Amino acid sequence: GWIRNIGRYLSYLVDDTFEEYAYDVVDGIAKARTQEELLEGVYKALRLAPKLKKKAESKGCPPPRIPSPEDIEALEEKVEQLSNPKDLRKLAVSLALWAFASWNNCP
Amino acid sequence: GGWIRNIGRYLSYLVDDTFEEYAYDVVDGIAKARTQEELLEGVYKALRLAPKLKKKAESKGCPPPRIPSPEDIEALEEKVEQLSNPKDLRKLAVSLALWAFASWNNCP
Amino acid sequence: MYVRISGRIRLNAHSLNAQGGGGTNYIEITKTKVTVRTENGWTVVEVPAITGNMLKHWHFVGFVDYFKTTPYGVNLTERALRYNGTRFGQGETTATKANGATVQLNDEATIIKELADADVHGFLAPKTGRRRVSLVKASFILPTEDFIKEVEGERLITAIKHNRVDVDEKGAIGSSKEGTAQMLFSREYATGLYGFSIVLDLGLVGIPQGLPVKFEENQPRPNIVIDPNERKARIESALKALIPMLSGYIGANLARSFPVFKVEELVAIASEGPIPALVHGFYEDYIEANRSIIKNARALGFNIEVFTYNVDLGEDIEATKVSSVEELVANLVKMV
Amino acid sequence: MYVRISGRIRLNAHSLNAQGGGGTNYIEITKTKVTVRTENGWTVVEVPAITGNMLKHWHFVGFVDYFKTTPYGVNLTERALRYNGTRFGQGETTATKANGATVQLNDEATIIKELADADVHGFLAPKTGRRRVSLVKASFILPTEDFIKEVEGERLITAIKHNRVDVDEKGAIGSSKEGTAQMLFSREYATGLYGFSIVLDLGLVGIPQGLPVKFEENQPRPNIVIDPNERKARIESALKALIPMLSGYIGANLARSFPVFKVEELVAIASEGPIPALVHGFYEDYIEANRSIIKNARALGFNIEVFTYNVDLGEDIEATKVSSVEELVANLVKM
Amino acid sequence: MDILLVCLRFPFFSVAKRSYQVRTSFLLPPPSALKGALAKGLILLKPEKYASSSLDEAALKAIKEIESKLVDIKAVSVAPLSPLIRNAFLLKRLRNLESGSNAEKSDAMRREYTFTRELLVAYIFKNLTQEEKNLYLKAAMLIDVIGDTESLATPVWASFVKPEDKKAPLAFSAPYTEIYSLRMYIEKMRVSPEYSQEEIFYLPIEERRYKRIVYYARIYPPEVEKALTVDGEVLGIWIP
Repeated sequence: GWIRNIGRYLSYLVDDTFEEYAYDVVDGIAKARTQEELLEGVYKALRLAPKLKKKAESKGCPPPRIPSPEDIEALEEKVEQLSNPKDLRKLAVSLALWAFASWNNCP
Repeated sequence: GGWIRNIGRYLSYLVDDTFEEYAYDVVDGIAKARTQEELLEGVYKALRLAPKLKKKAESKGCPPPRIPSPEDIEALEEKVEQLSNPKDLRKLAVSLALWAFASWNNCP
Repeated sequence: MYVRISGRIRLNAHSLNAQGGGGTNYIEITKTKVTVRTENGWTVVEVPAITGNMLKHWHFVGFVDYFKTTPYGVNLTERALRYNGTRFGQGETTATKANGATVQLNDEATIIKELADADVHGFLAPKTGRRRVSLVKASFILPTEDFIKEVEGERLITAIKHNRVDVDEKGAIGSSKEGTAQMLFSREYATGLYGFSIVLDLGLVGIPQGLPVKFEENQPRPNIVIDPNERKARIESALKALIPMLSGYIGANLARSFPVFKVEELVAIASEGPIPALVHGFYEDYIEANRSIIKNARALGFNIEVFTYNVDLGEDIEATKVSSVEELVANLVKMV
Repeated sequence: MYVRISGRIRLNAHSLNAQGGGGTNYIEITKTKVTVRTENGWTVVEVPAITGNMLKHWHFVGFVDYFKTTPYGVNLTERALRYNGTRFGQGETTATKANGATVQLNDEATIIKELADADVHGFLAPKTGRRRVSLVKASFILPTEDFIKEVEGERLITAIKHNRVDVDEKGAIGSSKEGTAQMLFSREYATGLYGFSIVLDLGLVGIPQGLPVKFEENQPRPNIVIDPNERKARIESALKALIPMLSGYIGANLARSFPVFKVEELVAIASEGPIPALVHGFYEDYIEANRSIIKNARALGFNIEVFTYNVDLGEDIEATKVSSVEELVANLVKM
Repeated sequence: MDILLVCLRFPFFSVAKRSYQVRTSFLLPPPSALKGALAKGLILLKPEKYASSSLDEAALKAIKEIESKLVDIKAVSVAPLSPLIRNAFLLKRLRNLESGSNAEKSDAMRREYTFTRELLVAYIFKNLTQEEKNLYLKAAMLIDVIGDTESLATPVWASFVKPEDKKAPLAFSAPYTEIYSLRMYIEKMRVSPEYSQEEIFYLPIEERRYKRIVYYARIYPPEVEKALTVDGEVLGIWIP
């Protein structure tokens, strides 16, 4: 449900094979209480796409797959109705949990 | 509202590859829209680059970019006029700022 | 003399009391949970904080600094001169003075008579079993509740990464196989409005815990084991340790960060007797609670003296309009 | 006289009453299991709770500290001045006062006449019995069930790590082979809105346990073996000992933690005769329980004075507004 | 026959069994503690004739008088209407009653506390006089503590409501005599307080594997000829 594709991209900011070690964005998306800071944190996570692309290309392993624009609008289309923070926390921590999986990228 | 995606598609052209126009500052300024004034200013700076992308896309064998229609501009003006609360303004700005980075298939 | 201080401090761009080690990349700042309203039921949020151990250690540093210059500065542990807080660790029976003289950890009276740091800050001697509760107590430096409610969580945290330029003598930046250490490491820097509360129990200085009184004349005369001048000097040393405290010397990474301090407001009370603890500055309604506590304590028969900076308090009770921290400590030492 | 207090207090960043960790490098805060509804389900949660022994000891500390100021404060045990209080045992039949006077444990009357801690907080004399129960009792300190229901998830328990750096004679340091003291331990810090409840039966101070009344002249007058003046002094000291409890002076790790304390709400009832405790503050509906219990007690013919802080408790009941715990103590010391 | 019915709301209680070091808390309060709880109310409320020179003697006199007016020594029982659980605490309960160790010896001591929100305990009284019945109504309340001092128990309500002969499954505890005559729990609870005797009782709490801790439940033994009602819900109580 459009979580694996964004989850692996989020993991791309944590894997040891990519020596940039951006844990602040993962902490920010994980510790989200309402809509605005969650969207801001996911925007900061998604902003590092050129860095990851030009670092993977210079290394040799296949480039990371940025989330496709078809599942981008799903994020707001689902989170607009999440007024209650209790239900928001579910996905706010699920994304961070997916960001810490193995996700073998560069062989 | 349907115009957020329309303006995000245009904003994608300022960051995407095969265009050599790496305007990260304007996208970040739109994303960091504290007030409505500077949000509109950043949108204006992003729109000023329309002729450059429009000509370079056909100069490198790519479909012309989808510059937002005047209806989208009217909707944006209405939203800016009726939103005087930074609480909604921040998420409004982030909504169209997030679309800049994606796996858009601009050039087939 | 017993004194309590509580207030707020503005503080931005501070990497104080981090978690990770120096050699580990991405040094992380400490986090702590707090409970707030958010216009509904109770909710817990995780915010950067400074532990009370850090504050207590920097109070110890300031006290040692201000007690060295006194004529009784010889009466100090050799570890104190090194700012070493390990007071009588596990597996030792004797300690070394500042001048090199040895002291035996058999009784508390001689320990507190000859060693000043172990008297103000307490000590533990597991090998012998001796004890002394610290006279100074400190709380956490938590961001104030109304500030947290007012910012809706922009994380108050910036992870700034930077590197050293360790290079070979020939001018080549080698890899890990060469021996160079050109690597990037990240430090987390916090910001916001914080609250602090430290209590001092300087009325028991120079008095052994076991035998507070001796009853020489069938009356409770305190068991002052040291000279009154030494006890007094220890008192103003502990009181003057607050001057480097509320100036920017209660944090780590001072060489590269040096936190940007400005005390916003505070209240201090002292009555040379038993005193209720003030309300921590973390709460948004601590001014009214402190005003009520002061008023009821004074009406009950306590000789509370109150100095306030940048708070209106009650405007009807006798409170001194102090202008800064060092003026406050000057007023405190004028009432010894 | 006979007083009962129950309420809710906010305290965070505290490690009061931990497991000590005398053999392990990790110090665990206290925990207990609690059952609560989960919208048609009896779920169980592990939440920190301060034991009543801690509160009893800290109230004793406050009482012995406030009893020294009074001129009648000589009548105390030598243990009391050191915040001791083991209070004899199978091998001791002699009490040493603050001035060092031998006191026999033959009867409770002399024990309560010559000692003040033994009078209020009880004692035990295995040689001849003479058991005296504590006049002040305290309950545990649990977060309210409303808080537990509303948080559901979340840990509110932080394991914060502290080091003990020990620089050597020049600048060196060692881990475990140089004999120095350089370790890295951890402490558990809790938060939440807790509930407290204490019962003080101060009406029996100075009266021997075995002889509540003398009944010699055909009147059941109280058997006060001591002078009324220092009996009143003991009452005042015990009532003032409440002040250095609801301020942050309860628990452990006071030097490094000093919990961020703020009393939220409370209800207290005071009377000259035997009265029942109202309800613990852990329950969500404890305010209505207090209202019902005070109405029922007043219906049976009881003279109760009720003080409320940050709670309405209805309008029919003549309750006294309380600005702070010290206002309550000042109103109480009127008797 | 006016039967006393009182409800106690307490956080914890720590009345235990005979064991060294560990003091295993009783699953349900023993009858001796329950009867002493209101014997204290007797001695405090009207000490004109029930108070003597010795606290032990006065307590024993109150116990004898209160047991003279019960139908049986095994009369009082509790009703686990809320679920029950058991936790343990390592406290500094210094041991200095055993030979040696003087008075300055303190060691770790583990005490077990039982947690349940509320309980309903009923005392069986037989044709008590009205003039003393008012005092006994007053003594039903102010049941301050049960066993260990830190077991603060506040009686929310107390009343005298007749069973009026209904048929309901058993909810209040009962001795292990009628239960055998018609998920088994058997205990010994020392029917009478020991002063300077032991009977067998059934326990109507069963295990449920719902969470990590096993906690306690209801057994609802078979029908009993007598029953008692609270706020419209009927429960089973047995009397010889």
